[PDB]
Amino acid sequence: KYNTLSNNYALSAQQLLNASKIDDIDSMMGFERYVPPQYNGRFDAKDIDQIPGRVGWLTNMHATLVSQENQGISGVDFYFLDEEGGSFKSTVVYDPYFFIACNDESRVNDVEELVKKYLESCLKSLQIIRKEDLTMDNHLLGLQKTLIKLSFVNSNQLFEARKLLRPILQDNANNNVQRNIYNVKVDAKHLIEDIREYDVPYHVRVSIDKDIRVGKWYKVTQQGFIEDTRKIAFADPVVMAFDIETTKPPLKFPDSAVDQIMMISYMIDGEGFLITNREIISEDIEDFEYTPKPEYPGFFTIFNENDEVALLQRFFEHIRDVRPTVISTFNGDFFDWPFIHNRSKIHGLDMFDEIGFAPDAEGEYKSSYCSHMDCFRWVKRDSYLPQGSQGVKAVTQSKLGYNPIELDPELMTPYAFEKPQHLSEYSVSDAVATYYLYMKYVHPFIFSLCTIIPLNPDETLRKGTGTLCEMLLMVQAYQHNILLPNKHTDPIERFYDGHLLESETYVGGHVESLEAGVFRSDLKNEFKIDPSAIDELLQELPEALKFSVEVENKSSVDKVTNFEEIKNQITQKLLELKENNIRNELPLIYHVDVASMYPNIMTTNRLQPDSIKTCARKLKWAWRGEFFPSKMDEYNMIKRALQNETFPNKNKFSKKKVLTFDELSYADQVIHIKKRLTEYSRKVYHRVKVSEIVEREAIVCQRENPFYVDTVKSFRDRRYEFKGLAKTWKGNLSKIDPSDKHARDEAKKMIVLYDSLQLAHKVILNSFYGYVMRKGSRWYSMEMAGITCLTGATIIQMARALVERVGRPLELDTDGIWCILPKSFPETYFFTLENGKKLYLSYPCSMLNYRVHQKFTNHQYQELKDPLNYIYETHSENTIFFEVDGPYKAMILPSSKEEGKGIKKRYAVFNEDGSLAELKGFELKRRGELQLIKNFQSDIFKVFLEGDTLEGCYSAVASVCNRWLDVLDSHGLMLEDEDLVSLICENRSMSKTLKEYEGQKSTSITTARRLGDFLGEDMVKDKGLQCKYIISSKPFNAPVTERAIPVAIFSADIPIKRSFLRRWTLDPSLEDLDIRTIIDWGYYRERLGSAIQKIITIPAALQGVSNPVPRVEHPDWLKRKI
DNA sequence: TAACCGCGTTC
DNA sequence: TCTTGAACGCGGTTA
Ligand SMILES: Nc1ncnc2c1ncn2[C@H]1C[C@H](O)[C@@H](COP(=O)(O)OP(=O)(O)OP(=O)(O)O)O1
Ligand SMILES: [Ca+2]
Ligand SMILES: [Ca+2]
Repeated sequence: KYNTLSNNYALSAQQLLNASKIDDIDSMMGFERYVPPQYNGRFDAKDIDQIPGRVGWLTNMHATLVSQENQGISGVDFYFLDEEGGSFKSTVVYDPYFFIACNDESRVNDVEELVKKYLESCLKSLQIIRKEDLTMDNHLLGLQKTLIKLSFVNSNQLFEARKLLRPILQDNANNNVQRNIYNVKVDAKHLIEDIREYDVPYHVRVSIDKDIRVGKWYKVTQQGFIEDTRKIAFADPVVMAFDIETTKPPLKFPDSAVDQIMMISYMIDGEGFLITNREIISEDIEDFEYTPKPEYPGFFTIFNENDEVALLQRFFEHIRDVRPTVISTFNGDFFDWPFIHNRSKIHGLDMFDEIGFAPDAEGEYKSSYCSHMDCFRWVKRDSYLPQGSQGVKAVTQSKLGYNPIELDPELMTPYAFEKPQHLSEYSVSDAVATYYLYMKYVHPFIFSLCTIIPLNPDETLRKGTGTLCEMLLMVQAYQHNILLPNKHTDPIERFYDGHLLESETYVGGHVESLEAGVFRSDLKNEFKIDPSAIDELLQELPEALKFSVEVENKSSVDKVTNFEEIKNQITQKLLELKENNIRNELPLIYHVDVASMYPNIMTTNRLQPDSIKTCARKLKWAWRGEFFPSKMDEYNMIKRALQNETFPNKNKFSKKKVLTFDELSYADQVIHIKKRLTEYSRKVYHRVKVSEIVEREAIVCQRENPFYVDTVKSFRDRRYEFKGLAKTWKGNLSKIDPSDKHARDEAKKMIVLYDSLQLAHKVILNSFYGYVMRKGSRWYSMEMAGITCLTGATIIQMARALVERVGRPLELDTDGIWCILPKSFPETYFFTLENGKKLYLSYPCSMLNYRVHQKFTNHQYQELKDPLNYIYETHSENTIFFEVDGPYKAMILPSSKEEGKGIKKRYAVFNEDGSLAELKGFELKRRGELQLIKNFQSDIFKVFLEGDTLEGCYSAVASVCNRWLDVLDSHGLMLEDEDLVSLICENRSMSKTLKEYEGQKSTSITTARRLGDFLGEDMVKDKGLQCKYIISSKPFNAPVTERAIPVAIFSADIPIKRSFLRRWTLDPSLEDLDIRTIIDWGYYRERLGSAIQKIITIPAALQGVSNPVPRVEHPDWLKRKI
């Protein structure tokens, strides 16, 4: 066992040891390993109650190693809650395996005989299996690839086999030995083509192959787990959510080496607790209540403990008592868990021994028996909030519907002494926000996703949405006996017309800014209808209205009883627009947007990677390349120069110290070529890279195995369910008298939840599109991605061509159009059936959908109708539909400050309600914008509603515009300094650490440097640094990069403040230290200026209005036009 | 100037 | 190791 001459003895011993500690920890938390009783009877699912075993709700799984009870045996532990409120775990053992592919299927026995002997040391078993290969000729006729399936006792032996085979695999494509040159059987090694399914994580392999999912109920029996399809609802796990608050020096981050834990707030199954560190918290806190809304009950019991070690002993003892199987936190992986771990180490406690939590290979904290649900991981991936709204406060407002307690971090340590009850109140607010966010958003979503994705809750919360897509597809391939492709790898080098490409992609979404300014439900607009368009709509009308009834409402025209009246109402309204083209009336503010655009384009056209090759449907995409201007001549020039040079060894642990170019990896060579071809091309030409768009054509086989596209259709439908439930409940709130309140607040709460669930499905669904372009994708197709995008572009431009003939489109982006139609354009109508029921009709929506189905329907969709005889039918598939929302009270579109340009992805929209309907792209939404423009925008957009005329509204908005410019002209204020610095500060997140930006300049890089010089180097040691700065006046003539002054200096001791200010301002004589005298008011004038222009001034000129805010000047390009 | 970058949006 | 995509706005810096 401990023989130091054995391969992998130290790794085997340790991996078995870790399994033994986990078995010991699970046992303490009430997860004994349960072996079901012996039963040698019928192994069927019906009469489940006859078969002995234990019923459980599956709450977790982990890979492990068991001993035979030499090496360990690979298995997965499954963690169950039982029907009598107990818990247990059960182990399934399962040989890890991968495939060998052969080029000669006639000599499979020979390669089998070789590998059996070559892999004696690590191979266990070997077997011939067959699988469908979607790259194989005539696979559609039932022909199968023949594979050698290599099995192992554990995951290490499988990795040992991979290390032994890679030598063989490389010489088979880099060696053809010569010997007798006049000889005009082939060795068995060379028949080895490839290995397949060799990198599937073990626990995924077991979850997929055995069809087990967390979230589902099983009876554990001698023959296997048997899903109890009668068990409905999840079991109720013990859930625990905690927040810690630590001491920290003024202006500095906590450091667990020195800083103490003050308190731990937590909730368990809705009951609140607070532990206090009495060495820091001035007094015993008593049992109090925080219930911010009656559905969020917050009664807390206090444990006043004597010191930090008693606080940690209390936390740990309580966890062992309640035995939680979920523990939830907010950013607990990055802060709370590592802090507790360090304070545990310092006081001589082992956190693993106490509660079985420990850091994993990614530094995240995890246990065997208990999921760690970091709500922040759900906020980043699933909540659909902008990064500016991912804090506790904004998440709580948005999802829970209330303001949680907030406290300046600089007051938190002082307040433990001066205001312990205030701090305890805050701490307990953090626990309450966390517990209820997990219970109402994270818990249902993640545990339900587990029932279809073969991952445990920890991985289902944290894995990329691409990886979630990949897992779903891997189940479908497996269950259809489809062989998995290996992970894709980018070609190290590609050429376009003898030039070396720097980057390849495709043309994506089509987006247009057409008009700027104000549009209102009451303010009138001018139109010029194209008469042609009305004749076409009249020719299309009888088929468009039929289409509406039959396709959009799945009805029949036999049962509609007001068809001709509707047709004539619309027909009369159209005929008037043809005679009276030039009109000036009330505009109707409308939005049309295709439901699930890319997934339905994919679905409609049978788009999937394996389908890209009469089964031929030819679709176009727009390839965009970026390449070096140099020809092949000049490339071979640069290469030859590099071959005369020497290069640092990437291996420190050698006396070599220098490599030749040829000795470098192909990749590292190409990196060196790219560096050189850059600088060369700047000297023989103007530009480092030239782009070029080439339209390409691809074949989409309509017959291929549709496992990929079917998965997308399935997940689309999963999302639609919650989309309709959102609508269903938005309909119920419209039929409720404002007064009820009880029925109002239940509905408003149900709409938030189903919008949240449908939006949580949106990024995963759309990642099925992006997954074909992901690094390491098993199903990579740049063609598929380009086809989806170009088709979307063609569709949205067809829509705009119609709308701009019968109305005025304002802004268009990928699948969406904001426009104004005349008040006298046929709008909303209701059909009547022979059963008294009704059918919605928006003519402006249906006029488009009719044209979409006329022009973008796939008439070549094939489906296998008889799998035994291989009989396909062909049908017509089209699931592409515009949805209409509105009409809306007002929409305001900014304009650029450069000539004949617009702003895309930025606008505001109001209901007749007065309520803000939409706000996009604007700094007030974004993270870390100057708070002035935030608060400005936050205020000015809402006042576009007040006034009677267009000049009237542009001057009512100008009143606020001048009042905001009357804070900034004061070079100061008439309100206090604590609310000045906040109005004037700029946050700006550094995604990385300060050392990794070397050779770059920015307001952030500077603020970080200066913060490190004044408060210590360990202030910039971590990534995600918030750089809270002001920009100085001095040096007067220096780049704005310099003059980034960390606003924290204005909270520093006088002699530190003065010394650093002087050192940065380059002014040794400076005495005046007031914040009002160092601010470059010229910079902030230009930036509130440049906002007021784009939202008020330049739009006014576009809508034939004199500058309604004369304080701000028009640019020269505009003024030389007026 | 023209080209380019980092952040954080809208799709 | 793990890793969805492109298009765009804004304020920056560099040969
Ligand atoms: N996060 C994303 N990842 C990849 N593609 C995306 C993403 N968001 C949007 N897209 C692409 C694919 C979508 O079909 C298209 C239109 O986006 P959008 O209209 O916001 O959503 P959608 O049309 O898919 O759903 P819906 O309109 O029903 O909310 O843009
Ligand atoms: Ca907190
Ligand atoms: Ca859409």
